Amino acid sequence: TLGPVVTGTSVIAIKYKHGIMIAADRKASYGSYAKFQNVERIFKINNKTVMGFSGELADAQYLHELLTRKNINNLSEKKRKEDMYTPQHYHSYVSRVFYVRKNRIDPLFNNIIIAGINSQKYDNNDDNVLLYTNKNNNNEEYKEIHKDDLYIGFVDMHGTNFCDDYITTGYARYFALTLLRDHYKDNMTEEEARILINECLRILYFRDATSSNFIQIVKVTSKGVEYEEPYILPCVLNSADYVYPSTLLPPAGCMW
Amino acid sequence: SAGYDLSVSTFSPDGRLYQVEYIYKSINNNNTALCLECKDGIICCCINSNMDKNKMIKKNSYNRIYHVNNNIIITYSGFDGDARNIIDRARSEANTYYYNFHTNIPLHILVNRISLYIHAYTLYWHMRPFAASIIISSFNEKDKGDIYCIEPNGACYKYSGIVIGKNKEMFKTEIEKKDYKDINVRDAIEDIYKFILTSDDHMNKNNLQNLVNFSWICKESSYEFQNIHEEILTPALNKAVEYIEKL
Repeated sequence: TLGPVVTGTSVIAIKYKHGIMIAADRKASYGSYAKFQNVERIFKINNKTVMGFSGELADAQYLHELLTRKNINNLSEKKRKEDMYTPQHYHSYVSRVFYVRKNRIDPLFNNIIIAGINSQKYDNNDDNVLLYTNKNNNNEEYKEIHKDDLYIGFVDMHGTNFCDDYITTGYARYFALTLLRDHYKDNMTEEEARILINECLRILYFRDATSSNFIQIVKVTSKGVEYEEPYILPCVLNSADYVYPSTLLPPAGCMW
Repeated sequence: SAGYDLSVSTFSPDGRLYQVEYIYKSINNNNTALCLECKDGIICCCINSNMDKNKMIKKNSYNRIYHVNNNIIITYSGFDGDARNIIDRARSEANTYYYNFHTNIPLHILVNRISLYIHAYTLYWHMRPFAASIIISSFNEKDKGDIYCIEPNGACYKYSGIVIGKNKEMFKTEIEKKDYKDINVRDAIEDIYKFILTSDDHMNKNNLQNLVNFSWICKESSYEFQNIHEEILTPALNKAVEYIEKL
């Protein structure tokens, strides 16, 4: 891969009282051409781990296949739920992949978020793993997971990697990251987390040309990994001066 | 024999491979492994009667049933190392197939590839053939169940019920007394326990619960590999012991 051709825009992941909330718009752009409008950019690695990407779709798919087979081998060797790999383990694996490809100067044109639950003490979902049937889609309350038991990690093209209470890629690193550094707080409820993420996505939709308002939300919780129903974010302009007709401005000068 | 049985790459004057025949003897002298196709799934059982004198082994730690993609059972009878090697190759083939085509490898393709892998070691004068018989099985709603047995010579055959290892003749005779295509796996567990108790003379009601491995793929387990829970196994064990004690 000499460079990005078909690309995905930013992803946002945050911690809240019940786990991880990760959001990305379902759009992949072939330059300035929004060719694909229903693309999946968040993938499930196992019952406690998800991966989001921003950048080249081909490299993201390559990494997703690598992680899928890593999970299958883990499941083959598993004897107890403690044997399942953790988000930290997958983050280390992806960071090593990126570092080696940097050394070879054959990078993956991607920024990756690896998020999930770094613990097995909140449920028994990994006692019996189902890969091809999702029983989630019969409702018990969510479990309040400790912040220290959750994991969000970032890897970039040069192999730079770290973790935090919230991670952003792409253009989100400006708008969503400013809003999160201002307003994020620990133990947010699901609705509060969704409201914060929706504000960030709305700002991104207004100020980023490669984004859409068709949003995919994924929750990693004690119930497992849940994909929400994709929804159109309502995004209205915040000023009437935008809508004011141009013919009502003075006809002389540069009023545009 | 007569100098013709010291290598796997030489035929005897009667066109036989005595090394493979000796491997067959070794496998027949080993622990028992059976697979049974039922109405709603397949049950795989392993009787490790050879360890009835190893009283310090961690309970139920020794297992001879594995899975490939979480929906293909694979068990064996023979050398643990050779079987582990073959299972690793089966997992490798499944991984390569998924990488190439983005779908799970079909069971018959996997069986053929494993048969070729096993057969390749019976061709040269510097390699040791695998001393293991493999059982590879799967079940789903549309196709019902598929069971294949691969012999050490690379021959794969399809069955609706198979037994390999020691006492396999008695186990087959007891299994063939009923049609399990119209019996459920939960009901077949008790029959298998009775068969074990009657056939294996080294097995008793005391050691039944720690020298037997039980896995299945069935509707209850969502057609994915599962180990039968002790909560389901214990009542069947008790019923089988009760019946055999009655008679």
